[PDB]
Amino acid sequence: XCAIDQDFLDAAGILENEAIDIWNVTNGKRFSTYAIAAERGSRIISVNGAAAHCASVGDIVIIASFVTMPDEEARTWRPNVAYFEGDNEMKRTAKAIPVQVA
Amino acid sequence: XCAIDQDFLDAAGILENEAIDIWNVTNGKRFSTYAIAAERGSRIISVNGAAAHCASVGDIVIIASFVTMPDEEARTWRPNVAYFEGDNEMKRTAKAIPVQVA
Amino acid sequence: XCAIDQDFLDAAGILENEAIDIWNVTNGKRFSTYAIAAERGSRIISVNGAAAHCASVGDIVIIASFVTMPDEEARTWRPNVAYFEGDNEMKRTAKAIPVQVA
Amino acid sequence: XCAIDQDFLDAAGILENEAIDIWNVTNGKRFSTYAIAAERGSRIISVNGAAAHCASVGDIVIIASFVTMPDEEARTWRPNVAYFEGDNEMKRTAKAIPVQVA
Amino acid sequence: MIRTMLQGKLHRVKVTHADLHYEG
Amino acid sequence: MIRTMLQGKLHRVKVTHADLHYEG
Amino acid sequence: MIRTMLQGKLHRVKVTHADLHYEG
Amino acid sequence: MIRTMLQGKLHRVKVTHADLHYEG
Amino acid sequence: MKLTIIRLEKFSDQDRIDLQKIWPEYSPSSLQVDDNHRIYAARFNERLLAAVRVTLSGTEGALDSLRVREVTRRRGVGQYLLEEVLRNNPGVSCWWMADAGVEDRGVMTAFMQALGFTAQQGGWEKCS
Amino acid sequence: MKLTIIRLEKFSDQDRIDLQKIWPEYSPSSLQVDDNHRIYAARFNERLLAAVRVTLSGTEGALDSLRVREVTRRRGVGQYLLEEVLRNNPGVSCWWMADAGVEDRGVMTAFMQALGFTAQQGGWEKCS
Amino acid sequence: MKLTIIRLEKFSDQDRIDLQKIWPEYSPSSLQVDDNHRIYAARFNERLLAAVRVTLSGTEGALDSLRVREVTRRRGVGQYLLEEVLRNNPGVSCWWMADAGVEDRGVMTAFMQALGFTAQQGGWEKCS
Amino acid sequence: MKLTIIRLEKFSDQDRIDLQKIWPEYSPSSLQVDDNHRIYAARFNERLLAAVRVTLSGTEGALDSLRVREVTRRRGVGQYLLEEVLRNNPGVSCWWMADAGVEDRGVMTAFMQALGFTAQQGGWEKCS
Ligand SMILES: CC(=O)SCCNC(=O)CCNC(=O)[C@H](O)C(C)(C)COP(=O)(O)OP(=O)(O)OC[C@H]1O[C@@H](n2cnc3c(N)ncnc32)[C@H](O)[C@@H]1OP(=O)(O)O
Ligand SMILES: CC(=O)SCCNC(=O)CCNC(=O)[C@H](O)C(C)(C)COP(=O)(O)OP(=O)(O)OC[C@H]1O[C@@H](n2cnc3c(N)ncnc32)[C@H](O)[C@@H]1OP(=O)(O)O
Ligand SMILES: CC(=O)SCCNC(=O)CCNC(=O)[C@H](O)C(C)(C)COP(=O)(O)OP(=O)(O)OC[C@H]1O[C@@H](n2cnc3c(N)ncnc32)[C@H](O)[C@@H]1OP(=O)(O)O
Ligand SMILES: CC(=O)SCCNC(=O)CCNC(=O)[C@H](O)C(C)(C)COP(=O)(O)OP(=O)(O)OC[C@H]1O[C@@H](n2cnc3c(N)ncnc32)[C@H](O)[C@@H]1OP(=O)(O)O
Ligand SMILES: [C]
Ligand SMILES: [C]
Ligand SMILES: [C]
Ligand SMILES: [C]
Ligand SMILES: [Mg+2]
Ligand SMILES: [Mg+2]
Ligand SMILES: [Mg+2]
Ligand SMILES: [Mg+2]
Repeated sequence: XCAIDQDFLDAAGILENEAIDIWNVTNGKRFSTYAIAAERGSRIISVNGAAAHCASVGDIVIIASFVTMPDEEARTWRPNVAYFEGDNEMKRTAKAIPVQVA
Repeated sequence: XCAIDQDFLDAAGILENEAIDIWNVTNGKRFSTYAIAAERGSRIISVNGAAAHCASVGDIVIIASFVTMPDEEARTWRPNVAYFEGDNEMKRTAKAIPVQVA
Repeated sequence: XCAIDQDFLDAAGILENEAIDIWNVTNGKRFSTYAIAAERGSRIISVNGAAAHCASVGDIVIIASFVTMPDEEARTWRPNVAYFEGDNEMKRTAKAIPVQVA
Repeated sequence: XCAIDQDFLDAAGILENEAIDIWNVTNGKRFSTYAIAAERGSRIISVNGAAAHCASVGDIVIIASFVTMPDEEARTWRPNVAYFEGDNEMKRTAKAIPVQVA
Repeated sequence: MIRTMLQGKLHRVKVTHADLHYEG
Repeated sequence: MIRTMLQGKLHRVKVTHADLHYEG
Repeated sequence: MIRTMLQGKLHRVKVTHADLHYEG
Repeated sequence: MIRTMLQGKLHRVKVTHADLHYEG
Repeated sequence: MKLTIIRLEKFSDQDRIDLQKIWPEYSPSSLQVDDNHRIYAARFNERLLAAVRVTLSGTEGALDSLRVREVTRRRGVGQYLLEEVLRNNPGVSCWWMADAGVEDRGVMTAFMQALGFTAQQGGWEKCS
Repeated sequence: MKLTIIRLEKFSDQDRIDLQKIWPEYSPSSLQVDDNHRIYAARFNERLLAAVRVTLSGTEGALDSLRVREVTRRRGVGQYLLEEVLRNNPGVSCWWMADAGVEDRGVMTAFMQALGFTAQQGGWEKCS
Repeated sequence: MKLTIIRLEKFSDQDRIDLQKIWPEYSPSSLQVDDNHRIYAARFNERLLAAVRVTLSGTEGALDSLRVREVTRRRGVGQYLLEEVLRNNPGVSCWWMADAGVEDRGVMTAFMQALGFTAQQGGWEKCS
Repeated sequence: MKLTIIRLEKFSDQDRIDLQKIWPEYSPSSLQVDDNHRIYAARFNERLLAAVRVTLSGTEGALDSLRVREVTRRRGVGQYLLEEVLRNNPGVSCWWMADAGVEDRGVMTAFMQALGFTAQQGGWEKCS
């Protein structure tokens, strides 16, 4: 695979060549690949090669990366979250997910 | 994704933002995501976003996390197991699974 | 999930509570779980809970575990391989897989 | 599983007994296994055992391995990429994937 | 040599909500 | 004891291209 | 640089029991 | 903080053999 | 859905439930709104997590009753709420919030200063 | 199913098999039960892993023949068995277990003390 | 598709778009080619990332206008481009590239030396 | 299939191919076998990886022409081959292998000693 605008990689803290998980809200498919860079500012999310069996143009996805660390640091870790709407317009960046309440 | 009552996270030793595996006894689906916190005492298990293609309300699941450690510590490790019945009423906590006998 | 005769765990170097991958030769399903112990000498391979959607009695499977280590040690690592025939009769143990030749 | 010509292992930096991911461009299947060596020069890519449910002779695949390292080294890591055409004739080796442009 | 071990589990909890529009 | 944690995510991006012939 | 390696395997064991109600 | 990175890949190799009876 | 800041002009049954948790001191009945007396709230997965009242007087604006539910604090909810109130009222050049009714001035003053306000006698001020 | 403590009033064929492994000294034939002479067992994946006999005398209760099969020791089976016997007989204020027939008093005394009992002459006692 | 070096003899609309990004100084209109005046380009996922002009005079060849788009530098694109130009013109025994128009001679000279060329007065030379 | 030791009594076309790789010195034509002159081989994924000739004289047996193909050495193939020849001929109490034709006696002697044989004048011996 997935080529991603470099600005979006930066906002989520994802590296070129890093393992990523892709979760497709449109069709429910879940797969793992690695990040390819796309030109900064292009807004590209390009599902390439064998991964193109798992998504179509226009599908809405979540792209995640995972890291390991000791238990003590994990308890205070803050993930790099970036939120998109419309044609890949970045709405917000944050460092936490809220608590879901009843 | 999955938002989980904080008390249940605590009982299984699972952290907010930790990777988790979800194994669905009702439909057989198996998927991986991360833990979102839900309000303490709410009893919530909320399968959200793309993961909602993998479960329905009322489905019975096992939610697991995995950690790494050296071989020597792995031989004496004790997992944090929590058992539920009915409407997410916690029945028991333990630190081992029994041996299955003939 | 999978409860496994303790003798078989020992022969493959697999620990109780360790993550394992199960690859089903009969039906092609591939899944990941953790090892439960079964009574030594029972010959049991018991696919339990949600995992029972992935196998039937009589299915032939490969059960594997994976470990991490530095590159230098990986180059000389020897896996603990155990081979079974008939009703879970252990035929051979070894420390290498041969080279497939033309 | 998958037995692979030793020369191809060397070109991608993949070890015998290492975990590998296989992504099938022909049929879209994605699975994980480990590398078996095949005789140097044989050009073999042999999908064996339960994995043979996931591929056919003639299918085109990508075979990948993944490693872990600290964040600082990950930012300057160079993957070992090898490209094949025709009957497994190696066309090029490289240490980077280009940027996809608009 | 580093092993991957079950840290903990929630056994047979019941899904309360399943919503494609939730975060996610 | 080492945990696996969400490092970051891109939430609800939209696929722009899907091509079997692209690298990959 | 850390590799993931096959630690060991049980080759062609046969399933003796398959039960949705077992733990799990 | 430890990352998982692509170590290497074989791009578009062709399967030569597919056999359920092979090891495996 | 993801955390979203909304201006509430009409209240649903669930909004009333949620506002009673956010503000137990208030009857949702007497939360009257108009163009210059507004309620902004933070919504996440179909529930309100926080709210604030806004009084507009042209170039001057006042904030009151800011509260994030206890269970979801220190996760950026309050910051996003106030950022969006300010961004959605660009005609306001000076904002004020009194220190009346705050649970812990030490916490509130660290939050307001992180949001660019200056601690003054009786409250906090943000002018452009 | 998961580890579960049960009161046995009727014995299945498989319960008899399993009780002969738990108690080779006893004929399941002469394991008579009634309201004041009970058998509790720990069940896991359709097999009994442990059992104990309970004699009730109102506010006084006695435990005998506690045994967890060797293969599944040190995994909380015995602890759960005794916790559930006590919890399910809340009218009993003083429990006794003799030291007769125990394989290793050093092991038994560490287990009983972990369960809140005090070591006494001839056995262990738990009073509320 | 994967990174591929091509000899361009005909230009598509998209090739013209891409060549204008690679060479803003040139009108694709006046990029005439023939057997001894060639254009080689590096293609990746349906776009040109780099190009160079080649002038053949039998055993002598000249390179000009080498440029890799800024966004994709230091990923082996230029190296592969020049390796394939040389490999596809095996009759050429001495190659020359002038230093005219180069953005940064320090970068260009490190690249050309990595490709086996020797720095000379006015440019770089590769003879077999 | 997995590594398997077989006694060859009939040779397939592929067995002949494989034996010519294992033993280039021999014509498969003149590999005659009978009850006291045997060939054992190691099979893996439909190919022979190693072979040995066995001569039985009741309680005495002789090994000759042991060879594992170079590409698959140091992976237990030779060890399994000889273990299975010995196990399948339990009437033999003393085994002999000459040192004739061995590529490297230092390697062969380490292998034979790992298999329980004692180095003697002219070869290796295993008696029970
Ligand atoms: C009727 C009525 O309501 S009267 C009004 C009553 N209201 C109250 O008494 C306020 C009660 N408290 C709250 O509601 C909350 O604690 C608030 C509004 C002060 C803060 O909301 P939160 O969502 O928890 O704050 P948020 O996570 O956005 O914090 C932003 C920044 O503020 C600062 N901050 C917030 N809480 C704290 C704290 N406890 N200590 C130190 N700094 C803090 C930090 O700089 C933080 O950024 P960081 O997390 O990157 O360090
Ligand atoms: C006819 C008849 O049966 S006559 C009666 C014969 N019975 C016997 O001889 C008893 C034989 N022994 C057993 O059955 C078992 O060893 C029992 C009943 C003593 C203990 O059962 P288990 O299921 O192994 O105990 P469980 O795992 O619940 O242990 C609970 C706690 O007891 C203590 N404990 C148990 N076994 C031991 C031991 N070997 N050493 C030290 N402490 C121990 C510990 O505090 C333990 O908690 P921990 O694991 O967190 O440290
Ligand atoms: C009209 C006209 O075009 S006039 C001509 C104008 N052209 C220019 O001004 C050139 C502008 N620059 C470029 O196009 C590029 O920087 C080029 C062509 C010099 C190099 O292309 P790239 O694809 O980035 O080079 P590539 O990645 O193949 O580098 C190969 C080797 O060159 C060397 N190299 C390349 N760039 C550098 C650099 N910035 N610093 C040091 N060494 C370098 C290294 O040895 C490198 O190998 P390594 O990465 O293993 O260390
Ligand atoms: C016509 C004719 O054939 S004439 C006969 C010609 N035959 C030859 O010249 C023999 C050529 N060599 C070979 O075929 C092989 O090297 C053999 C038969 C000696 C050994 O076969 P392999 O399958 O490689 O041996 P295997 O892996 O089973 O080794 C078993 C043990 O032997 C020892 N061993 C084997 N090779 C070596 C070696 N190179 N160095 C040290 N010890 C060795 C070790 O103890 C080893 O166990 P380990 O790996 O746990 O340390
Ligand atoms: C972005
Ligand atoms: C809980
Ligand atoms: C075994
Ligand atoms: C290769
Ligand atoms: Mg907050
Ligand atoms: Mg126990
Ligand atoms: Mg480049
Ligand atoms: Mg060998």
